[PDB]
Amino acid sequence: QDSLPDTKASGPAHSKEVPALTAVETGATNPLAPSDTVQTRHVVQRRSRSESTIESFFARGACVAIIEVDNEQPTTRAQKLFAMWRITYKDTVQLRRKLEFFTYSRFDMEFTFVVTANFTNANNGHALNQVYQIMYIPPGAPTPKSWDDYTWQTSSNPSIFYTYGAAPARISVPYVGLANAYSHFYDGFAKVPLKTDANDQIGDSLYSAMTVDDFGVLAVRVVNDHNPTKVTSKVRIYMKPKHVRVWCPRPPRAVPYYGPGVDYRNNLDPLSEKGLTTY
Amino acid sequence: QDSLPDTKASGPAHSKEVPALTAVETGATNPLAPSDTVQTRHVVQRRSRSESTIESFFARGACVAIIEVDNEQPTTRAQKLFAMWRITYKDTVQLRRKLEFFTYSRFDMEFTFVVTANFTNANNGHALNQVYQIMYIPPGAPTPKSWDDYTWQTSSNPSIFYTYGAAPARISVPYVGLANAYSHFYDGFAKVPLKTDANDQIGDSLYSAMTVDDFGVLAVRVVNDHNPTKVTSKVRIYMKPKHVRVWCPRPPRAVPYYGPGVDYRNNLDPLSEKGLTTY
Amino acid sequence: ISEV
Amino acid sequence: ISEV
Amino acid sequence: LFCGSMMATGKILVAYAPPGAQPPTSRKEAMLGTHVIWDLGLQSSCTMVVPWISNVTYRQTTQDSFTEGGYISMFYQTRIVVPLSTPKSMSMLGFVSACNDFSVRLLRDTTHISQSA
Amino acid sequence: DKQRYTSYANANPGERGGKFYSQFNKDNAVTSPKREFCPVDYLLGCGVLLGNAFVYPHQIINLRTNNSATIVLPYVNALAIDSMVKHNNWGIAILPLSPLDFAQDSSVEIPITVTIAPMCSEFNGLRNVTAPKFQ
Amino acid sequence: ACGYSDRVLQLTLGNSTITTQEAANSVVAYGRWPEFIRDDEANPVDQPTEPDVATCRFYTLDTVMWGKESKGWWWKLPDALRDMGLFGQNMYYHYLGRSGYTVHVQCNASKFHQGALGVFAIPEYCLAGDSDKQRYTSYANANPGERGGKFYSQFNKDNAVTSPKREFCPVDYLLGCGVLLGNAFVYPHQIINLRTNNSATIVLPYVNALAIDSMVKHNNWGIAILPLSPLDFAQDSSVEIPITVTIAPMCSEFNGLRNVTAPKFQ
Amino acid sequence: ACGYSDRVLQLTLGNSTITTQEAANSVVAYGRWPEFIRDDEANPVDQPTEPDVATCRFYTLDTVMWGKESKGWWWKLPDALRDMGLFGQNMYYHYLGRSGYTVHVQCNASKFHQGALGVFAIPEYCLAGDSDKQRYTSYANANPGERGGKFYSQFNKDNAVTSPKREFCPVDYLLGCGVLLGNAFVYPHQIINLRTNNSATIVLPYVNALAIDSMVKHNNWGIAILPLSPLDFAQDSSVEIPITVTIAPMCSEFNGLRNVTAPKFQ
Amino acid sequence: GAQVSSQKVGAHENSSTINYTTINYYKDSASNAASKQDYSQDPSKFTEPLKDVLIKTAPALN
Amino acid sequence: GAQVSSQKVGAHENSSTINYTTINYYKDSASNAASKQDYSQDPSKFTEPLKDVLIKTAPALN
Ligand SMILES: CCOC(=O)c1ccc(OCCC2CCN(c3ccc(C)nn3)CC2)cc1
Ligand SMILES: CCOC(=O)c1ccc(OCCC2CCN(c3ccc(C)nn3)CC2)cc1
Ligand SMILES: *C(=O)CCCCCCCCCCCCC
Ligand SMILES: *C(=O)CCCCCCCCCCCCC
Repeated sequence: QDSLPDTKASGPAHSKEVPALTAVETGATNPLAPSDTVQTRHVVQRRSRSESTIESFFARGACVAIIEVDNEQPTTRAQKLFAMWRITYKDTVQLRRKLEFFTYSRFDMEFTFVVTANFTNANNGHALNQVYQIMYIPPGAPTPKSWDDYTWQTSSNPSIFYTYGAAPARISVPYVGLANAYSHFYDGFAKVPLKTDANDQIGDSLYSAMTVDDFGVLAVRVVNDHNPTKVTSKVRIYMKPKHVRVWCPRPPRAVPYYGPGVDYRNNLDPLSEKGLTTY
Repeated sequence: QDSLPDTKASGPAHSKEVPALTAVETGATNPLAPSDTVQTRHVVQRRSRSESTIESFFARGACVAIIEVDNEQPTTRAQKLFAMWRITYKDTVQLRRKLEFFTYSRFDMEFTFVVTANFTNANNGHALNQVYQIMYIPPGAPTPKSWDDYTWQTSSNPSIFYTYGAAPARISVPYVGLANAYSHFYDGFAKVPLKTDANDQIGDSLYSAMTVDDFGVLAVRVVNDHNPTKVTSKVRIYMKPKHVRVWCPRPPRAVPYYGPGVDYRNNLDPLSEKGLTTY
Repeated sequence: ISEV
Repeated sequence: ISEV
Repeated sequence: LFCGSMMATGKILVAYAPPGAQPPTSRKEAMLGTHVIWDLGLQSSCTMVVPWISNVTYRQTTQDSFTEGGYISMFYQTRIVVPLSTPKSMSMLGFVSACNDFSVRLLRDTTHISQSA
Repeated sequence: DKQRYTSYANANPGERGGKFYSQFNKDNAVTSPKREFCPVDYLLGCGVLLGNAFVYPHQIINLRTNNSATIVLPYVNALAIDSMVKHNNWGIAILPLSPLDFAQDSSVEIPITVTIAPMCSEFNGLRNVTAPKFQ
Repeated sequence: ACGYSDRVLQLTLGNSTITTQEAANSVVAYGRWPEFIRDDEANPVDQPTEPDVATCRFYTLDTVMWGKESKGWWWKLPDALRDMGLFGQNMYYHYLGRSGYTVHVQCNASKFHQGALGVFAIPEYCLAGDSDKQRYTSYANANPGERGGKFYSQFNKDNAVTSPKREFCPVDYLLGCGVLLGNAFVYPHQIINLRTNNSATIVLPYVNALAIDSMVKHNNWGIAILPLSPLDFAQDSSVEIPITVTIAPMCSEFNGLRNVTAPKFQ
Repeated sequence: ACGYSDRVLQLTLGNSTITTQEAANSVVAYGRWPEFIRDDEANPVDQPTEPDVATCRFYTLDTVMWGKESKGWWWKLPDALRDMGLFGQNMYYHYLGRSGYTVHVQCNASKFHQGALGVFAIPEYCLAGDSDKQRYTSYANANPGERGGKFYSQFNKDNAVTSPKREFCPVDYLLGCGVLLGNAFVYPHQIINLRTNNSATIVLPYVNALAIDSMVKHNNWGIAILPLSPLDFAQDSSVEIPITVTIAPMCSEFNGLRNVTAPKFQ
Repeated sequence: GAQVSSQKVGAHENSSTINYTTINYYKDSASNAASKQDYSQDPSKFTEPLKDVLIKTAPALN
Repeated sequence: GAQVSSQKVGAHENSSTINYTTINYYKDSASNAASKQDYSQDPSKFTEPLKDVLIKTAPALN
């Protein structure tokens, strides 16, 4: 049973108990109910808070990235034959705001990949079905310079081999934090400037940033050799936190995000105009 | 065992019991049987009413919508790159008439989506397989203005990612009513005009209508970037009520429907011509 | 199990 | 099995 | 919360009218509904509970006359009285929170945050 | 032509009640619409056939049998309680299944009197009086 | 224990709550809390109406301003409440009605203000009139409703025989009724002494020579508020503070229902 | 019994004692009293230093003056205390250090003064910056020590690309961090309402995603004091009262001793 | 947690109670299929809403 | 190793505790679905962080 407290039949009052009065200076919120300030009937409560549990609130796959990758003839200039994405929930705003209702979090992460593709050019013949390779490159491991170089051999890095048309790719990731909890906010620095330093750049750092590569990257490529005609593709990444726990509540972001930290720039006017005595 | 009452061997009569006579003025229906007005034999009845249970009567997926959506080059004018549909059983007539045999209903709802597509133009090359995104936008949530805008990030709204060619998409929805039952008919208004009102539009409302957006919308888009050649598609929505309960019986609609309320316009002549003494 |  |  | 000086006194009527009638423009009309008469004193603050009185089992979070909640209004029951050498004008702060019977359902995306291309 | 356009004032005649009509005469003037109901008798004023209205709680005043009809009504609604000012729960329809006839006098006329009593009435959410505009 | 006080009260009736942080305990008139007519004291035989929370709640009357020249205010009950929501309706739709009441009188100021209000609850408060004419005060003038009436410092007789005002002439030190004000303390009372308390709370039973009577023909209680000691502040000769009267019906019951009584207050 | 009160407190830590005759009870942040790192939550293996009474005592920071134009003040912890006696020494001689705190904020005035201070204790108080540049605020500007920082009424962007100030721009109604001030009450807090109390006492546990961390690289708690209601007195338009912040370390423990850290605050 | 019940056999093969098995895979009951073992009730509330319900052999109006 | 539990039935078909079955296929617990049987707690640490928590009917400041 998970229903909320029943309402009590409460009656008339003439006493020296004054629950309606309090003092919010103390830091506390008055634990009042209708039966303290008005006559109430007995209501048997069936309503429950089941959808607002920390798990139910986050239990939904959110889009956090769109990785664009092409399969075309390797020419001699800047191309997208392979792509890399620093894993994060911050490129998007929606999940970012929900997780930021809290300072600390601990959870397992589910990743679901929706791959879509299309023809770029009106017509150079067609393409046989493409297989995609998503490789996780943890910090330290060699990053690919070429779409078919040796790093894609993937002997120890986790890789997904997705086939176009198949049900969207899906995997789970454990709680991989270097600490007892993921910090959604870090009031600090990774380096400190010492008086004895040679230049003042040695000890300089980005405020609120911790590790440089934080969790690593996802590298994406079409394993297929190029067709005559080009195929452009998009790997959409959906993120869902499961087996979730959260600490220290924070106010929701009220102005538009300006980068990874708490920085604001514009649209600092969130509230509407409404008259004091207007309903 | 669910068979109907057996027939009784009944015999000749000469009595002061007159079951054949009654008085329908009272409001009641005479509970008679063949054995009351004629000599009957003993029949052991095996027949049952299993198909006419409220569940069996509704246990069928009915087409309630056809959502047309295109995937083409985003040009600068009115297009169908994404579509929205206010969820309802009233765009269609068939299920609408069955559910309307009753005033109140309570059930869980199953939605099955049949997606079909085709080529519009004789030939501009072809298209790689399309993935469809059906997002439920509950009232209050932001409605998309663009086919690839931020609302489709879908962090908390339920979304379906369907792949063309796959078995039709299917999901279940709980009893989501704001009341203890869905009202198939509401003899009332959402607002009341008060004497003290400034204009007489303030308190004006649509008769028999309750909430403005009632249950929200389904937004549909092709997640694929546009091919050179255009692909038009149709998402057919099938609705089936399950775990069904119904209250207060109503007469079936006898004239063609004219909008969401009980309004009639034409073809008010439902009955055929047949002679009084003609078989 | 549960047999009816 | 394990029934709660 | 009365944030006036300690020498300032006053009595205030704060009210809630369940929906369906004219939204109150006068204390006389506001009197008639659910209300608290706050007296300013050592206990700096006063709580008014808006009791769940509704036709539907759950109201909606967006605006809609069919599931509307009613009206909140406040009036002087007497007036703010100060002595001399005392500021004649001061601030009142207001706070809101849900009681323990309160619940919410059908998770959705908020209109309060967005993103441009 | 307008759907669900009948005004609160016209939907609610109070004590005076409303009447049925024998056929659908459409309110034609788009400029200043009457915003009234057009209840056609054999369609029960609601798009279904009158012969089936007997699935609803009823009695028949057959003049050779009885002076009256007594129907007791529970509160029926999809909610335990609602706004009585915004919403009607029950409707009372009295249609002559068989026409009034007497001796040979072609303009016969007898009174029909409706007497109603509230039962188990309970009220919630008290505040100032609602003054609707019936104009 | 905890920290409770004689001066800090909460009155809760129906959907209405009053808080006072500076009261002077509370008076229960003649030691009797309001109650319903008992079967052995019953007289009309018809089943009564008991509207409970819809009529037994706190109605706040229009505020009066106390100033240096203020001589006094008076109201009659049930008259003061004749137009108060569902109470007034029940009162006028029935021949018979009884009621008890909680009277809560409000007057706040500052540690530097000064003055004392005498709040008096009187059974059968018969006032004196205008004229040479005895018992000539008209129903319309006897009953001011919510607006109440005022006291005067001396007897100025309504002189015009031709078109008489038919009003009351309530002289303050004679309690408007021929006796001396200093003795009004034999009646249920409290004092709003501005250095001591913001308010007065008198609870009233139904008092009458009958179990129930016509509320439209007869007032049971009268509320008299006379300044025993004048309003004074700093040195500002035209000081002025609000006095607010809030009243609640209690244990209200009605007998003899029929069509509504429409009195002529013109 | 005897006569004890919610408003009269004595805080005694080490050789320091604070008395308040007008407090508003006291807050224990998130319901957790400060404690030492348990063996089953331990991570550095070296024997810790626990200076007890020599570091866990009341350090009073430089006083700030609240006036009619005052927009707000903010400090970070341990930063505010980096130079406070033996605490600062222990903090800079060790790589690792944890600490809880008792924050005691002081603001007195008179029954005739008016105003309300919002005293806020925030976990991980990340502030917004100067520029177009993201996460560009320098260590030197992020950490004012005892001096603390101030809030502003609006976002005036540091415009000079050539020689950037690399400072914070904390806008008051956005809590200097992109959210609205009215919601800061979800954080551990008290209100200094001048008609009610001279002070606020918030006790703070060590809050962090680690059992222990670098105090020199990272602040755990931020103290934000924003006037919810402005200072006002009599009619004198340039009123001014002192706000004094007194902080004490609690359950301080240090790991990883080596040579002293000398940061560049220039 | 498997549910087992008897099918109502219509056309019997030349081979008696035959059973079928059901298992719910989802936590939310809305996700469940329809059990279709539905009980019935009297027409009475509709066919005879009378305060004095009378016996079919006695005069309807007495 | 099958896990069996009661569904919280919302809209009941005209047919009582209905169960659902769960089995984990993977060794790593991160691979598991969400149990969603989540217990709650007091607002207190947040709604009343006080050293002397007082009773709602007594004066807040004594
Ligand atoms: C400090 C703020 O950021 C976070 O809190 C936060 C951000 C991202 C998080 O995701 C976990 C990190 C990685 C670890 C492994 N990973 C993988 C692993 C294998 C594959 C095929 N694909 N992805 C991708 C995600 C977890 C937490
Ligand atoms: C008032 C008359 O209408 C009805 O009675 C009636 C009409 C429609 C009903 O459907 C339930 C409402 C919605 C709620 C959720 N919903 C969803 C939810 C998620 C997805 C992917 N797709 N659809 C779609 C249906 C239920 C009842
Ligand atoms: C009760 O159901 C215990 C017996 C389970 C037998 C094995 C069932 C195998 C399928 C398990 C389904 C899990 C679905 C989430
Ligand atoms: C406990 O689970 C014992 C009962 C198992 C019943 C049969 C389950 C059949 C499916 C086994 C799943 C194996 C997954 C790796």
